[PDB]
Amino acid sequence: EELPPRKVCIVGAGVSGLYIAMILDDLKIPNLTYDIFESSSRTGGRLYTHHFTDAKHDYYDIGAMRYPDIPSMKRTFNLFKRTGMPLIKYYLDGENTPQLYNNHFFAKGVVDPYMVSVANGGTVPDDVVDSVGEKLQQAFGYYKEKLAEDFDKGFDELMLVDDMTTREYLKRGGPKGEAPKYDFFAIQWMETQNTGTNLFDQAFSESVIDSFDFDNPTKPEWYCIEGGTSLLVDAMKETLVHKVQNNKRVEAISIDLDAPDDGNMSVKIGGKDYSGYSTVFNTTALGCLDRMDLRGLNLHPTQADAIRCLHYDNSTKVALKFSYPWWIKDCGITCGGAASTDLPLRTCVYPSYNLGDTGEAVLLASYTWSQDATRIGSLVKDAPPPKEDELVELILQNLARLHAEHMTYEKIKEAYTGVYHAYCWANDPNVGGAFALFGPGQFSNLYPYLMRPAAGGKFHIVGEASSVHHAWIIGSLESAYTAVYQFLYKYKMWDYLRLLLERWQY
Amino acid sequence: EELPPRKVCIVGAGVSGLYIAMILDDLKIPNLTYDIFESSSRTGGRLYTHHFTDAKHDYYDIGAMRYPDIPSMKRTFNLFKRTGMPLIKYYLDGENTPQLYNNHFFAKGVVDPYMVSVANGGTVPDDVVDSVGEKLQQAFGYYKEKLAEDFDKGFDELMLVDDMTTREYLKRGGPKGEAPKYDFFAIQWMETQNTGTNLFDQAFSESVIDSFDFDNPTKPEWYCIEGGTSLLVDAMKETLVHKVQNNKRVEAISIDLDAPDDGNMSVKIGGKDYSGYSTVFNTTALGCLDRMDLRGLNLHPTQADAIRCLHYDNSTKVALKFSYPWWIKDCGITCGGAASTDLPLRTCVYPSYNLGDTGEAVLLASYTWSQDATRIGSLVKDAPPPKEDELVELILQNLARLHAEHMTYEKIKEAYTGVYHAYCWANDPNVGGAFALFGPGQFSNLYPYLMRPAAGGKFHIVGEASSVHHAWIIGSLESAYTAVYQFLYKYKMWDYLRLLLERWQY
Ligand SMILES: Cc1cc2nc3c(=O)[nH]c(=O)nc-3n(C[C@H](O)[C@H](O)[C@H](O)COP(=O)(O)OP(=O)(O)OC[C@H]3O[C@@H](n4cnc5c(N)ncnc54)[C@H](O)[C@@H]3O)c2cc1C
Ligand SMILES: Cc1cc2nc3c(=O)[nH]c(=O)nc-3n(C[C@H](O)[C@H](O)[C@H](O)COP(=O)(O)OP(=O)(O)OC[C@H]3O[C@@H](n4cnc5c(N)ncnc54)[C@H](O)[C@@H]3O)c2cc1C
Ligand SMILES: N[C@@H](CCCC[NH3+])C(=O)O
Ligand SMILES: N[C@@H](CCCC[NH3+])C(=O)O
Repeated sequence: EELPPRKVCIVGAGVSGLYIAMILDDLKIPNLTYDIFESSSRTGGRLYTHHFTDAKHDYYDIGAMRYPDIPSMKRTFNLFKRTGMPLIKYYLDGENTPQLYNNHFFAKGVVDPYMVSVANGGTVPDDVVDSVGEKLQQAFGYYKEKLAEDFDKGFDELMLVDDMTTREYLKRGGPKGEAPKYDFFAIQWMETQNTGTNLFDQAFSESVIDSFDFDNPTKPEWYCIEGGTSLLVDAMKETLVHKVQNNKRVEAISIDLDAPDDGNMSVKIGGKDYSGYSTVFNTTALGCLDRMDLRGLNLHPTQADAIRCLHYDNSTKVALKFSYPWWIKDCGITCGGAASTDLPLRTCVYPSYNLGDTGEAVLLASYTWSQDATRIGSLVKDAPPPKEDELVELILQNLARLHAEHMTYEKIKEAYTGVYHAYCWANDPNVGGAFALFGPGQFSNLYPYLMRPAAGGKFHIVGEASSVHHAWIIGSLESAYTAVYQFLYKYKMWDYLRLLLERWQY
Repeated sequence: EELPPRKVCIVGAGVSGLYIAMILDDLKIPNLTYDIFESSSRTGGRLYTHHFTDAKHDYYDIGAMRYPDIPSMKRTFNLFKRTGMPLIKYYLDGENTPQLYNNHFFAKGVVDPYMVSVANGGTVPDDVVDSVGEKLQQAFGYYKEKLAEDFDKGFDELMLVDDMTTREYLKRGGPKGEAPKYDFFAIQWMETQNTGTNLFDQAFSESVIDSFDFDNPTKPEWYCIEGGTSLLVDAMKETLVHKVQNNKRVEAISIDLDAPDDGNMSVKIGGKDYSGYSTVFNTTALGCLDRMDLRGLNLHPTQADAIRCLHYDNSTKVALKFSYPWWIKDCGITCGGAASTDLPLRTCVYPSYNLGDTGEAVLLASYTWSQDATRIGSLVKDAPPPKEDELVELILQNLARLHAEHMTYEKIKEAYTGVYHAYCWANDPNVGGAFALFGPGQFSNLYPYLMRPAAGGKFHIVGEASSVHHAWIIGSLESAYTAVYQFLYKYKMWDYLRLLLERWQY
């Protein structure tokens, strides 16, 4: 045919790298091939299901686990459709889930059940202690509703306040001082009830977008993948024309500007050079890109500074196997959902995929973020198997306190099988963190320099951090789609660019 | 004698716990004993020297390593005197140390050597790019000089602005908007040149106190301990009347309010109860205290919230052994100091304790904080020994770029012995972090509730975080001293309280 031989390089076989390869396989551009290199021995990146055994429900999702049916997520559910993903309902809110703060259980209708307000000798203002949801919907609500109208325009309006942290916004009452002003302890309590420890000190725009996703105006249903999110990776993996090359950690990316041809880019793997690429799509988390030698690409200094400085949140999960689902049978927690607490485990997630089992059951006993995750992570080994006895003992004791209304410590201990697994994303060298969670001013100042193609339009920084949808599959997918667009555009492949718009624009 | 038998419990054998025991041994209060329990098999906590071998200079300090001779540090140098510590000069600034940002070496007298300013197509304002030190001394200088006058009063005046982050202070120009206002990229560059990644998003008071310690107005000399900071632990350890009990991890602290006697406090260790304590001094980092069952102490909710929420900074060190000190012989870096860079290693510290050696030499190749430390930490194992090959390769490549003016990669590689060691404090279960580094408003709001004795004046939260001198030995020592004071006071031991003031108040 007409189009000259071209070869592109995809760095990373997570969902964004796999999506790029899937788009290319679909477009069937003549004489175009790709190599996809993955540092880990495992494919999927932050799509990661841990199977204790291959029994139907004997797993937990270490990375992505739940997906809300909202318009901005269409591209995700389209990917689920293309791959035949078996979806089931995910109960964000179930029933009878305990909530434990300051050693008091939540009680419906009671004033200050946790006894943390000034009226009971605490420091939380009485006007705040029981109206956290309402006060935050007043600080976020305008932006959240504009994000439902149209996410891109809603995002642009939110960028007018991006210089503020959530705590800053609440202390001053908006950019003009017109919204309510809150003291420290009121802001602290709103953070304690709404997110993870310290996270109101990150961007206000990120708190708004997380409220938009977890408490969307259209009260959506949630879904998960029966058999684990890694089924998606398997489906995508197997469709590929060129298989993932695992155990291939890219150490350098370069473009030879002394050579005028299309394929003048290289990557270095294990000290060996891989050359002849007309475009390199990097899909790693930014911490991994930060460690590569990128001198050969002549990046803009501020783009380089974004790679180093864009903030990543931590996250840790601990899953315990029990001989029967005691939370279902003894506590009446029959419909998924999650228990929240100021105890170290913070959040205990009841699986939505084993609701009708009666024997061995997995419990996502601890799901943490930020400093909470770093503290649990200090007791965790991501490769290995003393400090994880300490971890197990800690989780069991927190679990007994959290379910004290119906359960004793001895009974939870007796039901425990001795099988557990835990994971801390910051300790994963292939990610270096859990997911982007920008600081104040980062989305409006650093991000646009992150997203500009480099090496004369041949280098793309792709992935969840390269999107407005951090910590969601949708970000990875949009960013991947956008990079393919720029690639086609850059090489003036107008027939295939139109074909992309028809077959792949949602 | 008159005084009835009493027994106190010291949780943790770091420097604050060891100092408490040393004070008590000195006061020789009749019928008073103590137990000191340490979770680790090793004593010293964040005083931690790693000896590759027992040769005189073949070590690096994983925790504390350097001490500035300033008035607020007197108590530390007094402890050094009491224990016979061999001090030598520590060169904060040495000579010929390279600085590498945006792949350009620093050049004295050049305008924008790193080529990051707007005038060269960057984003750093031209009025900022080369005057970072001056602009920050204008934002900090007033407070730093008042801290030299008198640290306690200087600290109290700094608490009037404690609600602001450093970035907030710089974006608005002080609490009244009277100081200069800086845009994002100017603030970003000040952070890049002055501290670790993202740390201007923490408290402005903490940036001020770090500028006060590392750039004190009285331009002080710095010292380190010849043979490693762990010599201090050995000296303190050996003087104790009651030896540290290692491998004793406290899991719970309680007071039995149904029993009226002095010794009504207990701790739980390995599920066994240890009772009969008239006071418990907890000296652990707060993340460790957060994991204990403290229901038996009826803590104030806001005190509990401080334990969970006070922010900890991360820190990671990597030390490599070389067959000769090539930085001395080939690069003319003969007087210690440190090289700084935007490369992943961030800071390379040249030891001040092997300046005259010519054979095998240790290099502190990487010293990082915050998100920089988490990223290096993801390649590190704190107990164990693939990802640390990646770590070594990364450090060697960064070292070649940083010393490119006098060294090649192959030559640095050839000089490398294959012996290295690395450590990440956030991954240490016995600490859970590196050291306190408070967020906005935390020092002025959460801290005072941290410091109030609990359990009717019998429970003390002691350590560096329980002081105004975070991440310094002086904080631990002051906080320990203060807890002993309150203990004596609480039990009306007036003769021994005066004796404390005579023998131990600096
Ligand atoms: C704890 C957690 C929970 C989440 N929950 C949800 C959820 O409920 N719903 C949802 O929609 N999303 C969720 N997400 C987000 C989602 O999992 C991610 O956004 C997405 O999977 C990231 O895909 P990616 O391809 O952009 O990045 P990655 O998954 O990180 O892919 C990058 C790949 O590059 C590889 N790599 C790294 N360095 C190199 C190198 N030098 N050379 C070669 N390869 C390299 C990595 O091993 C990895 O496989 C969650 C994320 C986390 C961390
Ligand atoms: C990277 C780094 C560099 C530093 N550099 C310097 C420097 O140059 N100069 C300086 O002056 N200071 C420096 N410091 C600060 C100094 O090292 C610390 O402030 C000080 O050593 C802390 O002493 P501590 O007793 O308060 O806490 P710790 O050292 O943490 O002591 C607490 C002890 O309690 C133990 N413990 C934990 N949990 C339990 C439990 N459940 N039961 C029983 N025991 C338990 C821990 O194992 C530990 O031994 C540095 C700190 C770090 C992290
Ligand atoms: N998407 C992830 C993280 C969302 C919050 C990101 N700051 C989840 O469902 O938990
Ligand atoms: N005292 C430590 C840390 C100081 C900075 C604390 N935020 C050092 O000398 O490096």
